[PDB]
Amino acid sequence: NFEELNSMQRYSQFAVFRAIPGALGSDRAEIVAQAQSFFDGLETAGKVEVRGIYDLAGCRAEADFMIWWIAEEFEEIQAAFARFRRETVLGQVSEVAWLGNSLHRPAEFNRSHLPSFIMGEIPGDWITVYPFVRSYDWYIMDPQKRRKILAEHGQAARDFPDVRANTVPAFALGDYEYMLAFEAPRLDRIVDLMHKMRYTEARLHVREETPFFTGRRVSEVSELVNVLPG
Amino acid sequence: NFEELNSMQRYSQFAVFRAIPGALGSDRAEIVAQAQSFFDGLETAGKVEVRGIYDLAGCRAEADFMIWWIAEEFEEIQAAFARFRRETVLGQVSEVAWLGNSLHRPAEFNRSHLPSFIMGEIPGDWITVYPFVRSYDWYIMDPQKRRKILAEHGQAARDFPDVRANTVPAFALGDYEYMLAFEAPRLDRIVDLMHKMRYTEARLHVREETPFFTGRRVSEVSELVNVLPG
Amino acid sequence: NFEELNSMQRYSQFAVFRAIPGALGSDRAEIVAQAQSFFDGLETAGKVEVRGIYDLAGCRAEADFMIWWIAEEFEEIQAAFARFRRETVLGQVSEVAWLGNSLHRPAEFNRSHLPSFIMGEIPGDWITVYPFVRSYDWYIMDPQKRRKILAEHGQAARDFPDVRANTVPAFALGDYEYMLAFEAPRLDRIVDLMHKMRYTEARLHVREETPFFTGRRVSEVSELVNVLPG
Amino acid sequence: NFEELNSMQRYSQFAVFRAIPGALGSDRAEIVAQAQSFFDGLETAGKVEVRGIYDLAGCRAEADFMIWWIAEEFEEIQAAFARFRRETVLGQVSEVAWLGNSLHRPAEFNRSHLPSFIMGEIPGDWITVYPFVRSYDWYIMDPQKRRKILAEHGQAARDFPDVRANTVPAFALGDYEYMLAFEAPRLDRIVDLMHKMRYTEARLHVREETPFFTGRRVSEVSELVNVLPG
Amino acid sequence: NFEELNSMQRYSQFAVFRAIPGALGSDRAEIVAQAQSFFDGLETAGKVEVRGIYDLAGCRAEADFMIWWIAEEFEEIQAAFARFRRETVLGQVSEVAWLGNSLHRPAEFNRSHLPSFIMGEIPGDWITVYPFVRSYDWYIMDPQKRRKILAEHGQAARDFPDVRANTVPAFALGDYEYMLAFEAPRLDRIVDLMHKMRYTEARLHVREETPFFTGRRVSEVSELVNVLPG
Ligand code: FEC
Ligand code: FEC
Ligand code: FEC
Ligand code: FEC
Ligand code: FEC
Repeated sequence: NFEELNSMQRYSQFAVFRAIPGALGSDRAEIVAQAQSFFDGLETAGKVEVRGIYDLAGCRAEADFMIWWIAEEFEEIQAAFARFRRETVLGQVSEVAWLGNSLHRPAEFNRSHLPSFIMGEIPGDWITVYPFVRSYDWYIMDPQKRRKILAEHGQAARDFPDVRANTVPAFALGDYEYMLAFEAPRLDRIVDLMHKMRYTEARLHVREETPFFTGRRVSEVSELVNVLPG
Repeated sequence: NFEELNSMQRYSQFAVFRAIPGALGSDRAEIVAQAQSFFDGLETAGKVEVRGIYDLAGCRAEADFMIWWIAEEFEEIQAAFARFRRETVLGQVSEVAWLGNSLHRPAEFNRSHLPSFIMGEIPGDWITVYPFVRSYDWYIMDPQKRRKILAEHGQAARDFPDVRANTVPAFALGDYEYMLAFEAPRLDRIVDLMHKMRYTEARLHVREETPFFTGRRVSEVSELVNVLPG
Repeated sequence: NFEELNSMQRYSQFAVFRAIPGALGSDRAEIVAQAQSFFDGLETAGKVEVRGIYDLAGCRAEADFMIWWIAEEFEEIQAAFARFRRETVLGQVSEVAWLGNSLHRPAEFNRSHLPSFIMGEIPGDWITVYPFVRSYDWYIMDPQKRRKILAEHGQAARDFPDVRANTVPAFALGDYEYMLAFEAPRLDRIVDLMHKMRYTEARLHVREETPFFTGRRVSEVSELVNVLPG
Repeated sequence: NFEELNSMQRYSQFAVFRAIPGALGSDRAEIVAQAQSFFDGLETAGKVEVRGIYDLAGCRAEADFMIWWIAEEFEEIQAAFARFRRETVLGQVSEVAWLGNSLHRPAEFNRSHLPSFIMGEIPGDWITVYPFVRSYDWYIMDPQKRRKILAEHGQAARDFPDVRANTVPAFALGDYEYMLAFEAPRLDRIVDLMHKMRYTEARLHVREETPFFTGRRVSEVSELVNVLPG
Repeated sequence: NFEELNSMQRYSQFAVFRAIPGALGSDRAEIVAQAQSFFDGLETAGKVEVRGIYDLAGCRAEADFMIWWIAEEFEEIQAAFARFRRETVLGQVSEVAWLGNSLHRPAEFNRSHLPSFIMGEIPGDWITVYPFVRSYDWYIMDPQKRRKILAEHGQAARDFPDVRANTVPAFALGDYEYMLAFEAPRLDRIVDLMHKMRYTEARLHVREETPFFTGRRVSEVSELVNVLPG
């Protein structure tokens, strides 16, 4: 099944939204009821798996919450994404802020490196996601040297096994090359990990890694809706 | 044929639009029939060729659908684009997000390399479109050096003959040097072509290649109007 | 007369406007008349010369049409510019998208390179306008090296005598160094010229050259107002 | 006690807000009371410490005031932030401009350097806040060279002991690597510190340090509320 | 007195506003009366010196007029800037586009160089304003090499004594290092000065110098308010 985990087809999308001030109002029970119904429908249809919903309040301006859903076919995420904005009031009073799309593929050298979500691990309580673009010369570099740099890079994170990684290619799914998501039970551990990873030779082959989206996984839509601005 | 295909004048435009939340309303039957009537007119007139309409739902924020159409004269694309915005409710309740214009020309060295749309090939079910800007030294470079880089570049895509390429100059038709479009029966094949094309010396002569637009070709206007947000 | 031309004082402005969807409507005859009446008063006063009005439909998002007008003193352009927005409906229902200002000066080495509008040449049916910023090391370069670079640059355009050039300084009149406009009877002639001009050593001393505005010169106001979105 | 401060966990957020014209109005006695009462709540709950509220009028377009508050847990900053926008009129008539989050950590080589707020010092009357991002080769630089570079960096600031420094890591809490705040009783001593600090080898390892936020600490909510635009 | 001129403390701000179409209207007589009254109160108060009001119509999109005022303390500019926005109808129907703040300081090597406003010279009828940022290596450069580079810089400007300079530090007051303003009786003399300064070695140590704001000093508020779009 290790071969099946590498040959698996899974599209992953991070859908970031911002709240429109003055749109939600103070009465939100129907919005909550209609929204939880939509997600109940996704779950029983068995096609789009919602890994988490995250309260992004306080991370950045122009972003409030985010959905992380996965599916075998991208056209499934298109329809769920479209139906959310079209047939739910929460989707009609939310603006789309940023979309991070990716597709699982095996690693170039160490095929034991698999995304946390590919392996069915339990999602972390805290998350940070952001895109990634490598240097222009990265992929044509001597494969022996690139393999050496990626080994020092994996070895530099040995002290953070509580932080689960998700590196997923994103070519042609947007303006980026990879899509990154890191889950942990505590935010301060993610911060510490990013700091340590700066001490690697791979940092000399980086072109872009913004924007960042950092938030807490909520247990149910009501926990998130009731927080948003009015 | 290959000389007349190289010599023919064809302009090509990718018209990307963004839905205005709240403008479409829930009753769209008349809006669909009117839009279909507009496209049927273009066909019978036989001046502007619509290669495809694409649902971009979930690709990026601030974009929803796209029109790809072609004409021998550019002012006929101007008139169809302006008429679409002016005389159809769909175009009235849509916002222009981005325009990618190009004009067909023969390749520098290999004159058997022609866009898939120039060769009359059936359009693919999935598409990614993005503009392109080479490095400043690309064209003044030793011509035989460029020749060699483009040949290796071409060989790196030998295993993706199901992905059909459209590389069209765009000088002075916008902010870009080339308009790129790649169509295929499956989206995953485009992601993997882009990933493979990173292993080329030509990646050292790239200045810009965003924004990306990726979507699914719809069989009819109605299929698209229905997924858009109200 | 030749040194008389190099000594002239002329300011040139490209005023690009963007239509406000929903602000115009379908009864545009009076709007067209007040607009025509305004441009008649300018020519009557004989201080501001309108070289052409241009339909940019389909060129880029957030731009619809452009005015090119010239005057000996810049304050006369400010007046015509502010009166157009203040005292004509077409100006009250349009947004300023971009302004490109310049002031004619003689060339550094070749005093017989003069802008087309300074030579009084008939304006072209198709135009492309964009700003220009040279590399930081351009002007402190050896004058003889820079002189040779400009001479080879000029020679690369020998085969496009139907494309007339306006290369005008713009220092301190905005964010750029030069303002460029290229007039031709056919758009493809402008595209082919720019592609050819890439094969010059002058491309290694370039810092900026966007945004581009390309369009067709209209015979009369009505021709433009009837294309815009209602 | 320095060992206990280094090991302290403290989250810090700068919440920059911009006023909405025509939203606040002329009568504000009730907004200042509801607002003053909100901050009174945080005081009792003893979870979120407001280090200062700053009047940013005149610093930059699209920013008017700022809140600097600290919490042991970032979830507490999330709730406080979300409650302000949701449960006070001041937060409902303002929009979020920019957010600067950080987490206090011990320094690399000199463990006696601690943020001025970790030291419990008194907030300066004037402040400048801005993010920071080092060069890509900074942390993988030979540690002795970095130690020395930061030593010179420290000696170069001996002239300004009256400006208190807060340098806090910000990895994964946004688009930046560090969050910087500099507190002083006079604004001009901050300006001179930035000017003097330009003369350091550290400046050769900088990638980004904008946007800046500079303003005056207010002694109570009323005075800030009353300078804002109606 | 020159030593007092180098030791004098003076804050300078360029406050750029943007008219709101539809917000001014036609009957602007009480508007101008109220704005002239506010500026007259400023002169009587004697703390904030208005150096000029500038008509920026036609320079750039999204900018219409500019105020240049000076004060010994920056708190007094905050007060007038806020009071203008909050209490004068003009400030209420204008948007803040950009703010340029600086603080007068002595020159590094030649203390005879002083801004034109610090010496009390009559303001010029035309102006160009823009921020400036030097290269990262500029201040750590060998002082004698920077002394020589600045001396040649100054000598390049000798052909333009009619163009008066105001180069003022802007560290910590925004996103820039210097705030530049050049006043002259003719606009074409400002363009020719910029063009000539390009022939200097200091140009190899530049990072940012945009945006520009170029306009005409008006005699009285009335002269400007009548130009604005309704
Ligand atoms: C964080 C973070 C970034 C982005 C920040 C940065 O650039 O430092 C980051 C960047 C990337 C990027 C691109 C890739 C894509 C590969 C490439 O071709 O560039 C990429 C891919 C890989 N990462 Fe990665 N990462 N990464 C971790 C976290 C981060 N990683 C942690 C933790 C571990 C260690 C734990 C684990 O293996 O599960 C780890 C290891 C790997 C391995 C396997 C290592 C091995 O071969 O031994 C592969 C493959
Ligand atoms: C994808 C993709 C990109 C953008 C990504 C990248 O930059 O790597 C991409 C980039 C460019 C760019 C610019 C140009 C413009 C020419 C230049 O001066 O740069 C450009 C133009 C050409 N491409 Fe290109 N491409 N490209 C393919 C797909 C992609 N291509 C595939 C597939 C094939 C192979 C199959 C085909 O012939 O159709 C292929 C080959 C060519 C040939 C013919 C080479 C030959 O002599 O063999 C020419 C000419
Ligand atoms: C197109 C185009 C650009 C921008 C695109 C590019 O960078 O390739 C372009 C860029 C620039 C720029 C800056 C300048 C300003 C000079 C400098 O100091 O940078 C600038 C100025 C000059 N151009 Fe220029 N151009 N340019 C033509 C078209 C383009 N030109 C064509 C055509 C001809 C030849 C036809 C004619 O003169 O009628 C031509 C010749 C000149 C001459 C005369 C040289 C001579 O022959 O000795 C001068 C001076
Ligand atoms: C202002 C300013 C900047 C941003 C501008 C710049 O780039 O110059 C600035 C930049 C940074 C940055 C990143 C860091 C993060 C460390 C690193 O890995 O880069 C960073 C961190 C440190 N700074 Fe820093 N600064 N800084 C001061 C003010 C500024 N500082 C003043 C004042 C003093 C001296 C007074 C004091 O706080 O005790 C001072 C000293 C330190 C020390 C302790 C020095 C020592 O070991 O000798 C550390 C650690
Ligand atoms: C215009 C213009 C720019 C921006 C364009 C450019 O980058 O070339 C411009 C750029 C800068 C910049 C930064 C600084 C800040 C100092 C530094 O470290 O960069 C800066 C500061 C100085 N400027 Fe400057 N300028 N500048 C003039 C106009 C311009 N200047 C004119 C005119 C004169 C001629 C003096 C006169 O008024 O009598 C002149 C001379 C000086 C002197 C005096 C040097 C001396 O000792 O001889 C100092 C100090």
